[PDB]
Amino acid sequence: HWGYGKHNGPEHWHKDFPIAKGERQSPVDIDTHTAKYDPSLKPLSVSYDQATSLRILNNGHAFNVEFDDSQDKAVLKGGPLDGTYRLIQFHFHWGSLDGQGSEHTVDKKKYAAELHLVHWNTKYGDFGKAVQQPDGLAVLGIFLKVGSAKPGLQKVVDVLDSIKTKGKSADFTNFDPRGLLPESLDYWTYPGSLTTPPLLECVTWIVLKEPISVSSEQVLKFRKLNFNGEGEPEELMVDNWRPAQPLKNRQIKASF
Ligand SMILES: [Hg+2]
Ligand SMILES: [Hg+2]
Ligand SMILES: [Zn+2]
Repeated sequence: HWGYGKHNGPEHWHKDFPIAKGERQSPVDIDTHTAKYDPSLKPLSVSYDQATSLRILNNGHAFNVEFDDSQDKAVLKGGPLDGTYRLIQFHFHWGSLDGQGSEHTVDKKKYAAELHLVHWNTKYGDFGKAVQQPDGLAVLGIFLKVGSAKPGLQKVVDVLDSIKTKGKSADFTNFDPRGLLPESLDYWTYPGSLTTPPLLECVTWIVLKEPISVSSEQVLKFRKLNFNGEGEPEELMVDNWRPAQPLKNRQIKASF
C-alpha cells in the first residue's frame, strides 16, 4: 500500500488518491515576503491544561500520541478559526539526516522535523464527520531544529522502544502537550489538506513561526522506529514527509 519508498512514495499516491493533485494540497513552501499580514486575525487560543493523553501507537507511517476527545478538554480556538477544535492526536515527520524532515518549508528552508497537533471541529460531532467538511480540521504545525534538548519531549523519546514496529501501542497517560510549544504563538495560516492519504482537503493549517529545538540524540531515537511490523524485514522509519505542493489559488496570511 502507500508509504514513503521509491515504489509507494508521494509521487505515486495520486493513482489511489486522485485528490493528490487537488487545488488545496499540503504541505507548501511559505514564501515570507509574499505572505500577507492580516490584522483581523486574532491570537491563537491554546487551552491544554486539561489534556488527557491515553496512548502511543506506531501506525506504520508515524507514531501518534492519542488523547481523549470525548469532551472539550484540550482545545484550540481563535486565530483564523471559528468555534472549538478538540485535540485528537499529535505526531511528527522527520528525516534521515538533520538537513531535512519537515513537510512545510520557510523560504525553502527545511527543518529536521515537524510536529502536527491534530484537532477537529466540534460542530461536526466526531472526527470521521469532520474530515468531510471544508473547515473540519485544524492542524498546528511546529518545526524542530537540532540544538539543545527539549525537556518536554523526553517522555515520548523514552517509550519509543516499546512501539518499535507497526501495530504496537503502549499506555501513555499524563503527558502534557504544553511542554512542546515554543514561547511565541505568531503563525502563518492557509487552507490545505492532510499530508498523508487520504489527503482530504479539510484542513486549516496554523504553522508557528518559532521552531522548538531538540538534541541530536532525541531525533536519533525517532530514526530507530520501523515502518514494518514485527518479524518482518527491518525498514527504518525515516523520511516520512511529503514534499511541498503548488500553492495554486491560495493566499498564506501572517498573524505578525
Ligand atoms: Hg500507515
Ligand atoms: Hg473537506
Ligand atoms: Zn502530519
